[PDB]
Amino acid sequence: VDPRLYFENRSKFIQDQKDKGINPYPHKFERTISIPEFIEKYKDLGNGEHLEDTILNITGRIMRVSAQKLRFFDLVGDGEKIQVLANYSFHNHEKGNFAECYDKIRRGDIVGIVGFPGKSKKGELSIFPKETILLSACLHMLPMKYGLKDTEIRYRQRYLDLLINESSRHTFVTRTKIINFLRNFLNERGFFEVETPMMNLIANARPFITHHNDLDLDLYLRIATELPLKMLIVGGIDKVYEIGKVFRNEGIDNTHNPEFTSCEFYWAYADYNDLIKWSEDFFSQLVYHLFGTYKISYNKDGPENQPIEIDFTPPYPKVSIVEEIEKVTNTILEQPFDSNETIEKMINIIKEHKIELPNPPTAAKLLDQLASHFIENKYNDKPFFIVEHPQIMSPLAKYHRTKPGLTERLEMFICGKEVLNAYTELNDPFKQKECFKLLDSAFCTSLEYGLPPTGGLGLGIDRITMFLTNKNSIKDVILFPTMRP
Amino acid sequence: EVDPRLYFENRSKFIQDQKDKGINPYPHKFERTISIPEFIEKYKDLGNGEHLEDTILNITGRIMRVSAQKLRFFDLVGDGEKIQVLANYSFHNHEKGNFAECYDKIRRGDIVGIVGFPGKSKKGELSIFPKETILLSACLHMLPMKYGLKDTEIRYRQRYLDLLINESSRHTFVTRTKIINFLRNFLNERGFFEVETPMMNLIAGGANARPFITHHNDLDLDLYLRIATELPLKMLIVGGIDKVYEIGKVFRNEGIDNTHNPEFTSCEFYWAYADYNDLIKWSEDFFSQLVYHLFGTYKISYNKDGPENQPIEIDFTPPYPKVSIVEEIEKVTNTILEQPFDSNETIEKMINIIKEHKIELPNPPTAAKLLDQLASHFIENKYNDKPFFIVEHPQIMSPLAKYHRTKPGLTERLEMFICGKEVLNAYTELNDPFKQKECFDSAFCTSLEYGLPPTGGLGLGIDRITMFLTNKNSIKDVILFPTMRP
Ligand SMILES: C[C@H]1CCC[C@H](C[C@H]2Cc3cc(O)cc(O)c3C(=O)O2)O1
Ligand SMILES: C[C@H]1CCC[C@H](C[C@H]2Cc3cc(O)cc(O)c3C(=O)O2)O1
Repeated sequence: VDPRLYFENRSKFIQDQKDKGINPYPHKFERTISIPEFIEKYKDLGNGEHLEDTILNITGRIMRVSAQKLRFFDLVGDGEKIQVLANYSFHNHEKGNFAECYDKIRRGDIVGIVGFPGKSKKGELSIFPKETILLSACLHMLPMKYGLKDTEIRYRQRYLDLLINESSRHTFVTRTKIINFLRNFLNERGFFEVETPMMNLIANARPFITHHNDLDLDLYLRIATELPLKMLIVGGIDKVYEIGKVFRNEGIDNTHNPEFTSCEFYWAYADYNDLIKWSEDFFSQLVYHLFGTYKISYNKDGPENQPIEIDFTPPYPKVSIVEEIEKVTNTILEQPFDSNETIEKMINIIKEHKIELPNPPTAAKLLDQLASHFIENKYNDKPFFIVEHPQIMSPLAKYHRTKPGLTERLEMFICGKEVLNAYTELNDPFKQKECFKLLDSAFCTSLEYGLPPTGGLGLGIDRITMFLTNKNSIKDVILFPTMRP
Repeated sequence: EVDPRLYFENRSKFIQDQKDKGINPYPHKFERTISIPEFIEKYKDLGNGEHLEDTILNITGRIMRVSAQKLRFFDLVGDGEKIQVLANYSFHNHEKGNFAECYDKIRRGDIVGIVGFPGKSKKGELSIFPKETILLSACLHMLPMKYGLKDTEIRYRQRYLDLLINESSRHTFVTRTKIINFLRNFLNERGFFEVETPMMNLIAGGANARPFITHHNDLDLDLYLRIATELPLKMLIVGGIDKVYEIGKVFRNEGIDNTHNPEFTSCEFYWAYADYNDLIKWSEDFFSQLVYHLFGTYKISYNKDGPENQPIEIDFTPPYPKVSIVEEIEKVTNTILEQPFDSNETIEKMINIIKEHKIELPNPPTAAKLLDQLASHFIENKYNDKPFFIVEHPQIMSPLAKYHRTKPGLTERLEMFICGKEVLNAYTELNDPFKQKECFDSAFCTSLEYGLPPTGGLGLGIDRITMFLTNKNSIKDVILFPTMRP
């Protein structure tokens, strides 16, 4: 019962049985059935009923072991479990002696089993092996039920987590049918999945640097998928999307990972109205798809504290950033914008409310600060859009038709943090401040080639999974989060 | 022929002159009744010269051709198909603007919204008759012709041109997407579980390929881009996901050629309680069913040589030939290599073989890479008419694969080849920690200590397969934005 000594004992076990000719790691075991299939077929039987003349070969890992004439194990696989009832009478003795063969089995051992299904004495569904073979041996003591969490090796060694905690398994299953539902959701609308370079010549933001040796160029990992997708829009693909890894060099956080999965799509002849309805539809239908209801409960502060219900029933509240800033601070900010006096105006708003006064105090920064202290968590109760950002804050999104100095842009916040960001792209090459005379330039040139009016959108899939799987950290919804050794 | 530069200038001037008149050359929203392929489908079979004059639609498109009175013709393309735009003076709504100038404004490459009614030309091909046509997004360049692209840098560098003009290219990439979709669904239907793995590992590259190196500054940690998805996936098999797979980008740093590029999409899966016979049936089934899915037949024509040159026909009808590598080498060279293997005598023997026969190039002389080289010359190009397996590689050549049951010094391993190129790689994983050579990465060797079931695993170059199914001699053709020096 000292895990190092246990490890040593089991290693020695392995070799002295290899010495007897028995191989503890056999090459192949033909599998007739899987534990869930097993359950589904045989779940309805009488209590104490055996069916002894259909012989099955089933496999799994032994997660519970209990002990002359009988042995009970708990065999698990595919996140589900059946009991293993070994009877002396049914055992095929010529394969090996009963005692010796079933004494070799320890918890965590992966075994093949030849036997017949039936339910137990009072009829818990079980398989009765005529013989039990060791497919792979576990050399370590598996941590017990609550042995992990806090742990945090759980991120380092994930397999242990997936074995012991069901919640993580369930979490990841959920993650991939979130992505599944997203991909299908898009595909059904005629969207087109593509792959875009992860190493680009030009990369404004905080990148990684990598180097190709023989091409002898230093390249940067992508901060987003946007530009080449828009170039694809220019190319005749008018509905296009990509689900892929994106990279940023900034610091790690609860909600931040250097490596995060994003879904960015571009949609021709659509503006942020169709994008908003797209968001409402997607999130509503997704939440209903998972939970059979639009209402979910999410624990923001710990598990130990009162959750908050989040209602994904559409439509979601839309808040003009500037307007409600102007209403709450009760000053008329602008007329637009960065503009000297208004700067000063904004700055004083920042000081009296004892907010950060971020430096350098340019206008965009001040607007971001103001907008987030005031607006960003205004509504927790459900996802809400922050709309019509100033176009000093958004030198991509096209100018708002009616409201000048603003953009057509929407940013969807769930539970105080950013999830979705979508805007109508600016297709006028003369109105893009970014294109300079003497890559990104390929996008500007493609822009000279007449990109149609198009709305774009991008997603937080890691964070979305966080909220839908009810987790407070991004590392819980990621299989192997990046960590320092 | 006109000069491109001042054409560009001319319509830039056009654009802001149009802005000076209050007109917006880049409108915010055009709302669309119908998309061109839907248009096509609905109205194809209208009688010649038939006209639905009560039905008014708003349709968008890009102008790819223009004819010069009171009558105008265009080719409106979108979503891969084409309708003609018949602008009749008598039909055109004059209240919005003058016919002449409104339609003298439109020139090739422009993206226009069109409000008008469907019909068919008296000559009998489908047409949209605008009562009104508005400019959505203007194109400032002449655009090239079917001459313009292939063969060219800008076919790759400016991709949108390739997709617009060539009309072959986007069929290619559609195909790539249908390949990958078909693969994902193919795996999903078998109870496989898609996952996402780190693209950045502390693990370096591998003996075969140099690593891409990057650095995370705040953790002050040197990270290496993944050369394969294998290790975390196998760790997931330890974790209780018995059928797992990932389709994603994979990074190798070696040189660039037609069949190789540094950043390529691969698909790798791991299958518990499966041995490679399951894997070969899997390979044969995937490829057979796939080729039939796309082409309606099991045989496809690929040009091993250039387009001018005679294409060979490849037959994907299973089962495919299995060729034991060492034994085949022995049979063709008519020398008995081994018994095993890296024997100084045997290494010498192999060298003598390569130089004496082929004058094929010796290399830094590892026994493994020797075997690989002789294999490369002799066996690989044997079958170009059918996809074929090179099977049972010696374990010196394959550290990860499990030992062959009945044959010493060999592994249970397959490698599938199309036209002499390496498409698919699979083997039965070696789950014994003590048998394992590396354990004498650490996280994987430790994963084995909690036990890993008998598993088998496979990986797919997607880009190459896409080449062979889309008939391309270079991988740069099936990758949307290939990497090139500017
Ligand atoms: C592509 C964008 C669109 C807006 C929401 C979301 C923002 C994104 C920012 C971001 C930055 C970072 O360094 C690490 C991360 O995990 C994230 C994230 O998940 O959310 O995804
Ligand atoms: C995952 C693997 C399995 C075997 C086929 C294929 C091999 C791979 C080799 C390879 C190496 C390299 O440095 C650059 C490349 O573009 C490729 C490739 O396309 O195919 O994919």
